Amino acid sequence: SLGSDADSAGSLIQPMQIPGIIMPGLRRLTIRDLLAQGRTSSNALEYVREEVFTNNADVVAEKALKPESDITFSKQTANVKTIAHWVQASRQVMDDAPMLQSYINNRLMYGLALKEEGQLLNGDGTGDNLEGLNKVATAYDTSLNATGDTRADIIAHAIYQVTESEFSASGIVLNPRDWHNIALLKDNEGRYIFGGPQAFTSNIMWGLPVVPTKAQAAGTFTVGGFDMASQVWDRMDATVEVSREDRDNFVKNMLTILCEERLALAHYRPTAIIKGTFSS
Amino acid sequence: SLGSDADSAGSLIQPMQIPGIIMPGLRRLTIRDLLAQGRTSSNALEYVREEVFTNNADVVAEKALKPESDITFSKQTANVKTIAHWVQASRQVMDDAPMLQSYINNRLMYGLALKEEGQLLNGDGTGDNLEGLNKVATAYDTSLNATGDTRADIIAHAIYQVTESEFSASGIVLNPRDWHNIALLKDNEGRYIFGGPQAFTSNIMWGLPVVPTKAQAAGTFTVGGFDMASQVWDRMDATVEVSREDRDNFVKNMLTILCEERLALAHYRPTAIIKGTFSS
Amino acid sequence: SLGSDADSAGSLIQPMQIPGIIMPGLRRLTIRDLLAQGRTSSNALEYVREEVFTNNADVVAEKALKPESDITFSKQTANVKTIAHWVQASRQVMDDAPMLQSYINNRLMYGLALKEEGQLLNGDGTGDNLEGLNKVATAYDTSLNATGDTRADIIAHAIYQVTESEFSASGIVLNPRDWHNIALLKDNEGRYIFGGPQAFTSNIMWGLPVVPTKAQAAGTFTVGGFDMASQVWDRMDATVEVSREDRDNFVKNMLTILCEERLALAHYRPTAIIKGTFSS
Amino acid sequence: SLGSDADSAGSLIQPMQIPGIIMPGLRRLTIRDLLAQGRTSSNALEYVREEVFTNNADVVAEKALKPESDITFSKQTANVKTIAHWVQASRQVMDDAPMLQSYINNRLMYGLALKEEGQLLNGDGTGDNLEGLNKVATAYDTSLNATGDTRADIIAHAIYQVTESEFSASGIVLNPRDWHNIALLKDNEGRYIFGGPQAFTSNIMWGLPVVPTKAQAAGTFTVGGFDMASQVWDRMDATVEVSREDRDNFVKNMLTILCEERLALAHYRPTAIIKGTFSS
Amino acid sequence: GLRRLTIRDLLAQGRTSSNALEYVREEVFTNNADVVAEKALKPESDITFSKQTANVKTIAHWVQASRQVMDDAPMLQSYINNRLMYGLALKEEGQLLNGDGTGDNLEGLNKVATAYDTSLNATGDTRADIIAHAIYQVTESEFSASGIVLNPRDWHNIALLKDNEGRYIFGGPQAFTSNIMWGLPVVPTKAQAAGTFTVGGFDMASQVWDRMDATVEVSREDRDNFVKNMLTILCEERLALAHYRPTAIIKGTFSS
Amino acid sequence: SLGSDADSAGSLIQPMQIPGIIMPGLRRLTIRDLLAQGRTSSNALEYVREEVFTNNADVVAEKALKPESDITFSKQTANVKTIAHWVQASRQVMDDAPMLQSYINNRLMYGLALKEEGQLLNGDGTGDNLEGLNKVATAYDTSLNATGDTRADIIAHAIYQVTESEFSASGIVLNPRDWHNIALLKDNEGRYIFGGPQAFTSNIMWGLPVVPTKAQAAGTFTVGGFDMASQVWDRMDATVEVSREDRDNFVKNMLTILCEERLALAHYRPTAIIKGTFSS
Amino acid sequence: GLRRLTIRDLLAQGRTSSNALEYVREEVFTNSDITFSKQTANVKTIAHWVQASRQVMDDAPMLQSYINNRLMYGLALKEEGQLLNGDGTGDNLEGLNKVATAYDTSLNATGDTRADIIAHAIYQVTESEFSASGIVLNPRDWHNIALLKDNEGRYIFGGPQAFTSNIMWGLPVVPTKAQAAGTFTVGGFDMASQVWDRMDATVEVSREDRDNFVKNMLTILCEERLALAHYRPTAIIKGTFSS
Repeated sequence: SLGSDADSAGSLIQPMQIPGIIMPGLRRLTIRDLLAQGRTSSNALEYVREEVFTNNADVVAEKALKPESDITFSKQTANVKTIAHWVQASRQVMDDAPMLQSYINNRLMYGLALKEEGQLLNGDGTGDNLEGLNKVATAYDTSLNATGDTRADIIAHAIYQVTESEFSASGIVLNPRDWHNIALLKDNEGRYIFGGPQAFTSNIMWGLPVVPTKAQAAGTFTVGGFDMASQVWDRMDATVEVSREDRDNFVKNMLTILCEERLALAHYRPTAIIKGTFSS
Repeated sequence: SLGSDADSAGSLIQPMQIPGIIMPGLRRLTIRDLLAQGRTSSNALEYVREEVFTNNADVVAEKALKPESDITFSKQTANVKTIAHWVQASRQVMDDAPMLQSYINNRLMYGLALKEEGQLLNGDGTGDNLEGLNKVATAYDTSLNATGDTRADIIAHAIYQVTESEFSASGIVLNPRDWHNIALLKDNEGRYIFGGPQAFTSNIMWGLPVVPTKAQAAGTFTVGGFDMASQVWDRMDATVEVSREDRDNFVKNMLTILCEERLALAHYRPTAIIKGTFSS
Repeated sequence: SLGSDADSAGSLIQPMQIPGIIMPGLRRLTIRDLLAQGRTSSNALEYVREEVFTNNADVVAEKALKPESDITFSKQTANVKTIAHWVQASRQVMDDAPMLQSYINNRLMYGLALKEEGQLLNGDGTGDNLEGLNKVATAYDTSLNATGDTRADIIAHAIYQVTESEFSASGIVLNPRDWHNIALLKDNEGRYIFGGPQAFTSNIMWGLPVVPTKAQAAGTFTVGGFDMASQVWDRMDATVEVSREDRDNFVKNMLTILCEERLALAHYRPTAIIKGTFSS
Repeated sequence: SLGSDADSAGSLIQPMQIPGIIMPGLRRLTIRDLLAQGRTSSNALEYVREEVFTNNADVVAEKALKPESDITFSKQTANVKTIAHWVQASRQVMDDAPMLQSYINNRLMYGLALKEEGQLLNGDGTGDNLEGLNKVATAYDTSLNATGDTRADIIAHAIYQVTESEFSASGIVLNPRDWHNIALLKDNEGRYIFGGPQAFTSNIMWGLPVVPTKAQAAGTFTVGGFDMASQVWDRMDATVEVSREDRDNFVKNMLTILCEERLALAHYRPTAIIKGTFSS
Repeated sequence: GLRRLTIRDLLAQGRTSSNALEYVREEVFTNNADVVAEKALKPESDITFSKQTANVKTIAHWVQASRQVMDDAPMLQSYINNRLMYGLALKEEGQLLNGDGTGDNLEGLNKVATAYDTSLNATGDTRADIIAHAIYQVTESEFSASGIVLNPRDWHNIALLKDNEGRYIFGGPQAFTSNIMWGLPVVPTKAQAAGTFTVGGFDMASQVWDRMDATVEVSREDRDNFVKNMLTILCEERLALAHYRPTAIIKGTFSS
Repeated sequence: SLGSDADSAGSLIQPMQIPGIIMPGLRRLTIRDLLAQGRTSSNALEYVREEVFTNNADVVAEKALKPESDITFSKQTANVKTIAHWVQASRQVMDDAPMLQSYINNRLMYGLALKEEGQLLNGDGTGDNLEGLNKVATAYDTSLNATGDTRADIIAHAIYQVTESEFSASGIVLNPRDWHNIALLKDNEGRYIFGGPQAFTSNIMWGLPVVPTKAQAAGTFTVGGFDMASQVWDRMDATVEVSREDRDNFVKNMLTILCEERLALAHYRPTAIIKGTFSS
Repeated sequence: GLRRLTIRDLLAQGRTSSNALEYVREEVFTNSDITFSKQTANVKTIAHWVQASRQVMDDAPMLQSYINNRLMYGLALKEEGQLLNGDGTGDNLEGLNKVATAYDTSLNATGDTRADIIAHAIYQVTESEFSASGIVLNPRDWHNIALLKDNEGRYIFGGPQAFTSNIMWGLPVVPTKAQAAGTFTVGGFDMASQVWDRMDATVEVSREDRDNFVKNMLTILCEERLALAHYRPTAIIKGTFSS
């Protein structure tokens, strides 16, 4: 018996190589594209906004004292932060596998862009963390909730609250799961609100485009006129550098790869952004 | 450690200046544009309307004396009122900030026109306050309210009460807060009345354009044929003047900025306007 | 102080006169248009109708006396009544105010034509008054009312009662308020029977044109085939002539304006008209 | 004093004559239009109609005896009955009123065809009366009624019972009032089953033409294949003859007008006609 | 046009000229195709066949009436004829649908048809809901259903189904409902017993073979006849029902 | 008696032969077409996929140590299995029935391909069996189930779970039995969400094509982006060879027919496939 | 060609082309108020089959036509029965004896003969505003009548010397066996009640029949269908010959 087992003639057949590497789910970036992309060259930004406009204009009787109106201002600061991470690899591995170099680069950019988007949306606003949209966003009005309101009614309300600043909304940010449980809403009769089982509804709600991102926490929603309520300032575009002489890399026969970026998030009109919690 | 800290070498870096002052939300003016416009150059206005038309036109018997009809007239007057306000600023701020005056000018106009619109609607009528639409408007008929009516029905009822003057309506004034809860109405099944979540309904109701304005008090509505019920008469347009010698301004090294305007609201047909209140 | 007050220099500024007199609401005249229009040069009208048709036609046995049928007739008369009214005015007022002349004319004509419509619909028939559509109209058959009928069903029933005399109905006449409450009917769900809030329903129901007129008493409705049931006969069109020699007039420098008209309403088929009362 | 009343010169005014006469509601003739029409020339008509078809057709074994099946029909006879009536009028009237006769003719023909339609539908069958559709008609199957059926369901049921004889139903005969109370049916939610308030529905039910004649008694209904099952035989068409020599007419200046007609109703397939009563 | 949707039309119509018909169908396909270990013995598959026969049966009936009525009344002559055809064709279905299969009776559909799945019945189903289930059971043979057979009585109450709202399911009173269900034609036959229903892919699962068309003949001189001055009318027909796919037909009971 | 049975002249008439054979129900092959059909020429396959991407990208303080990120890989193998079966028939049968040869071929193919599909879906994975989709697929997230969900709701949930891998779904796989009970879903009123007893609904759900095959187990269901999550590699196409000299087939006048095939199933992204159970 | 008058000849002969007929009779008359009735005359068939053998029929052409004539006569004798004593029920014709008015016994004179009774009946014919036509008797009865003598010996009817054919009181006599033994009938058949012939007496044959084909026998049949109508039931009188 001359089989193709290991302990036989099987050591003659070489398994076919599948050209290429299998990359996991490539998340579609959104948050960054929702804002204005301007670039700077300094470590901070200073914009000026009208604080308190005490308008006392009124009807004045003939030959009488007219009303006095006062205005207030403020200098708002927006610091630039830095995001980055490095990978220490074997100088040997890099030579034995050429395509690895180009791969690591494309993978470090995505890896960075993720925690970038994660900042733009949920920036703690503390020490180094950026002042993310959700930290700035004016809290949702708990009074807009009426008897028997669907989860969809809430977002509808949110959209209005944006108008309380005389500004049109741009889009809606929801966690994919929440968006899901919403499209599957039914009426007291049993029917489907968005679309019959015959076809999955498009990503639109109340005329406004919907943006489902895993970056958005579960049970948290954000609505506003992002297209011009805040803008991102690029001090330095994300780039990848490599050093052979870094530390003891020359001695351990290693290679250090770096991928960094410098961002600065400015929040012009916080009244045009709303964050809330899906009470359920 | 030569960092960018405040106590270190972080003094050479100057934050990038972002040009332009950030103006808040600009409330879209409407009430002014609704009413017919015309101007005068007098202190007041005098129009005459048919008061009491005693119509006794009846069937007359042959060889008999016919009926006598009478027509009464009245002289109605509409006084011109003045609206204004001033800002006492410092000369220091004025010279050190060039584009400031230019800003205040294009700011006081809005601040004034805001009260202008606020007057035309909720005009007190007492003293120097204008006799706004809500004061003149014939009160809503509580009798029209039937058991099981939504806020949408009430407005529909009002549109009819306007017809009792043989004049068709042309607009519906509502507080954005209320207009919202109306657009988001549901039936027993659960479906939306104005439009499914797929898209937001346009600002129209019963064939008549809806005008949502923050100038309209919450829980108050106004309907009528404004385009032919009342007319605004402008004596003097919004003007801005500055004075260096006003009072002790010369000594205190100050500068006063004034912004005034002269109006006159006439109400030809009060029966063509209605004011109401939602009881809920 | 030199103010615009009365007890001051306010005597030099004369209020601007607004050209034009403000007429009240002019009711859109109908009814007279629903009926056929003919002209006459006599003082009365005589037409003939089949009174009683005694049809005894039946099956006849061989060699037997047959049934004798009989027919009765009648001479129906429609007298010509005169409607008018006059107005006595001072020669001063008429000369000092030129436009007044032509104004009074356009007012008496309306005031006259108003009572004209008022007769055609609710004519007492008492001597001088015309026999209006309602005094003639065949009463609604209460037996048609089923359990749980809406005010809309009632009209539908009425329309049929006309067919019960082999005659097609022309239109429906109701008080504006009633027509309103009708158009705003809802089902056990909430949907609008005639039209969702999007737009107001057209003045049409059950294929027949609806005619809302303040001339129609509240709670009263009149359905029928007016186009081929009744006819209006004009002896003399509405004319307006003035004279200042009428009695005292010349010696008191007065002016008497007259506005007369001669009519005659004929009711050919009273069975084709229906009047009734809604259940409160 | 010179009026238009009797006392004065009112004698000079002669009322305007209205050319023409007013005929009452001319009922639209049907029923006989639903049946097959044929001409004859006999005093009666001996025919036959399949009563019982004993079908014994079955699978036959080879060299075996075939099944004997017979068709038993009864020999029914359709007698020729005569319908008519006459009018004894004054000769003075006939000469003074020219077109009077022409009227009476077209008037008696109507009265005749009217009581004719009354026979074809509800013919007693006793003596001189014909065997009307409702007499011959096979009773409705009460077992077809189910829990919670509407009047509309019943007719639908009947239509099926017509198929028991295997013959497509020609139409549905109902009393105008019943047909009415049917068109105005609503579902358990409110919506209109037929046309809605917007427009009246056509006289069609279950694809079959509906015939609403006052000839049909209230609460009674008839469904079947009229255009196939039964046939009308015209011995003598409806004609009108006049004679002033009849009896003692010549001696009293009288004119006797006769309107006669000879008929004969046959029923080929009685199983194809259903009659019933609406239980309320 | 009273096409009661002839039950025959639902089946393939072919002509023959012999005593009977013989077709071959695959009985048992023993499929053992499976994964095979290297250098090992493979699975042996097998196939079974059968020579299924469909006999040609004869259907007919006769009547005897006086000649003085036939040759004397011509339009009646053809009447009796056209009635015997209807009478025969009516019993024709009677076999095609409920054939005993024994003796001379044809092997009817219901006899062959695979039983209905009593488990498919869910809590709170309509009558039409069940028929829908049947349409699926037909798919257990990889064949699109072709038609639905029902008793006029049952079918009647079917088209009159209503929702908890009030409206009709098959059609608002404005117009009559056409004989169709889930896109499948429906045949109302008195031949189909009440409470019984038949569904399947008739279009290509069973075929009817006509040996002799329904013909009517008369005999002036048959036995007695000549003496009794009578006449014997005969309406015969020769059929043969073949059943290719039995799994493609369903029979059940409206448990309600 | 001269009949046509055995004991008579029935042997003279030969039964009519029906052309060819009647093949049973041929199941529709689907699964194989849902995947990528690749070609090979080896014994096995080696593809590399990124395992654990330890992304530690974060916001770094000035002049501070950066976050170290790491990446992990793996070499996944896909073995080539062999599927086949043979059938030895009598030499006689083959020569006496020419149509048989080509028939057996067509049957062995359908028989093989049938067990092929039976592997691709529910491949055990152990021994020589392939690693079928179901044994690879990620289990359905029970958490996604909300109170009051239909079977159709669950499938909708699965479609989302696919997106949780940043990949769009391709189709739905269900046992016709379960799929059936789904198309027959009704609302609280009783209407069919898909059909409505007029026409059978198409095999499409939520915009995605539905695939009902007996290959899928009862109660089990699979959803994912098949046309990209996996790939089938063919080493040897389905071929049928005939041997007459196989062992003692020469001496027994036999003939063996073989039908072999070589496959290899690869599972690139298991996260893009879901499997579950309908608890009910 | 039997030289004898037929009851068929007595009545008026006409043709028809219908299933039945709608004619009108005459009941009573109180001489006023006359009575009439719209009656029906059904066209019923009559005939009698005769079967022999083809071995004889094919071996004699002269005998062929012979039987045809022997049956035509055999038919008339049966046809005569349907006309006279016709039951008028199932497949029987509206008979004469059934429709005929009974004899008036109050017309018999004590001392007359058997023939005198016949003369009395001829008179009752006039009592209907009609003229008499003929007499129908039983051969045996009619025989005894022709052979009558008085108390002395002389012939009542008349000697063979100046004898002729079948007449009595100047009227045709039809001696039929269909007439019961001791019964008679008189009427104005010539213009009273007549017969309408739908189909004349035709003859057809068939080798295939009840047996025939297997027995080699052949069946012969003379089918004839007609209708008998009675216009004046008063113009006919049937009576019982009392003896």
